[PDB]
Amino acid sequence: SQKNGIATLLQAEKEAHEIVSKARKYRQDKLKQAKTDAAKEIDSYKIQKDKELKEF
Amino acid sequence: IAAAIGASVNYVTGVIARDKVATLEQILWRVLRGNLFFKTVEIEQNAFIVFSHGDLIIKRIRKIAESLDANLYDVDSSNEGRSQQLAKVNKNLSDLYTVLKTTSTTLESELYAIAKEL
Amino acid sequence: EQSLRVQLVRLAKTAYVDVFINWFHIKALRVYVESVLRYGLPPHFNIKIIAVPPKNLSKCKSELIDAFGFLGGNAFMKDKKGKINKQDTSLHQYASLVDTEYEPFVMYIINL
Amino acid sequence: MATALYTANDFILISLPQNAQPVTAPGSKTDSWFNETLIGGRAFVSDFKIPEFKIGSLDTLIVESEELSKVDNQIGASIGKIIEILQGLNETSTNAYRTLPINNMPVPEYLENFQWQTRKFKLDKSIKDLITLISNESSQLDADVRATYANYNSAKTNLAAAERKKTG
Amino acid sequence: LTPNQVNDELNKMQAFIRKEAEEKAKEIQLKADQEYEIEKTNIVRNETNNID
Repeated sequence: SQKNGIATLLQAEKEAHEIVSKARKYRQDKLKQAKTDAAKEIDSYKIQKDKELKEF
Repeated sequence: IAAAIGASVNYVTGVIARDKVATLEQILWRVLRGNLFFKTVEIEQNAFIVFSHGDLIIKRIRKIAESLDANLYDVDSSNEGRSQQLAKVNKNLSDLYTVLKTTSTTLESELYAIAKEL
Repeated sequence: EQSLRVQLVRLAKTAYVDVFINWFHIKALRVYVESVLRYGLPPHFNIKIIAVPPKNLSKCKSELIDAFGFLGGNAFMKDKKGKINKQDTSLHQYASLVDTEYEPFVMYIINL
Repeated sequence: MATALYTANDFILISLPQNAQPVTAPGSKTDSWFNETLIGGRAFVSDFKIPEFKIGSLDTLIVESEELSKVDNQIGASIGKIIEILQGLNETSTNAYRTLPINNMPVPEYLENFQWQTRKFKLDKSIKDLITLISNESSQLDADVRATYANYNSAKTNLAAAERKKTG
Repeated sequence: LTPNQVNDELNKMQAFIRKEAEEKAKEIQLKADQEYEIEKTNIVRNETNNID
């Protein structure tokens, strides 16, 4: 059980490290997404102002 | 292997001169640090002990090890800088071995010249 | 002095009931927490507190040790059974804190 | 026994896994065992089960244990000092405060209704602040008892002096 | 020890390793859903203010 037990440890540690990295990956990706989904809101509001500026 | 040529998994290699004090450490570890140890042992020429552990509880196991006196370090040699670690350690130990010899030869030369003179 | 004496008795009973509740909470929390650490699973742990009749403490301590001690592990198991309340020696008194001996399963002995 | 005197109810707190089995009586459940088997069937077993709180991490679990051990001692030091005083004065029983009712309910019964009591403590607070909170309350209450007792001795000194002037 | 003792300690271990990982990761992505709302609102509100 010497290398079976160590095998258990080694595999668990790879698996923990990867789940936590997946949540960290998720945070990076959401902050970039925030930067993206704010870029969309700006130019729909600007063209709204362009539309009623054209009425003048 | 395939993890202890890096810093992915944590191992604590160490020498101890009492398997008796090692027993005492297993009880301690277990009470306050749970069963995150896997304990393996080999009889050496000392005793080779090994505790194996996570990478964020590293310092916690060390305190315990320190207090009962063991050489439990995460890597016990500093020659490391070639991959795998053991190749650098073997070349340094080939330099060490001849460097003591050369010293002895020098010691001898001076003993022959000056014992009578002394 | 007279004001101080009445204030002193009233205060001490009121403070005593609150500290009793506080103390047992740390003992409840602690035993649960220590179980969670040493055993892991199951996530809910079976905690009971046993009120022992006077002079049957020695018998109680032994029967639980025999029965449950095996779960903690053979390394964990030490024999130094018995109890000395006189100051003639300081062996024979369990506590995980000391290296002299250890409890072999999560057990605290509470003496009021 | 005869190496120790007891005349008041004594307690042992155990916690065990819920999958456990006794090997002193194989074929028994732990709960069934406590009542029937344990010390000649004369054990009184009381409920003491509490649920999950919020645990920081595994990492945090370690820090919590260490503190718990320490705060448990400290509260224990305080409660002993309060009892020693009440006993010392002999204006309240010396023969109780080992099985003296808390919330006017006998002590083994009090523990039986103890399931995690609420005074200011809830199961939706974090465990680190419950360890801290509790200890702060205990230290305040004891420091109060110590000050009033301190004052009571300075008052005894003054009453003896004054009396001596009045006829000594 | 016993082989049996050692295997219970091996299951317990992987349980502890797993516990640490869900519990930390669960926290990190919840804070990130909150960062998203605040941050996105903030960038837009600045630029619309300029557009006005």
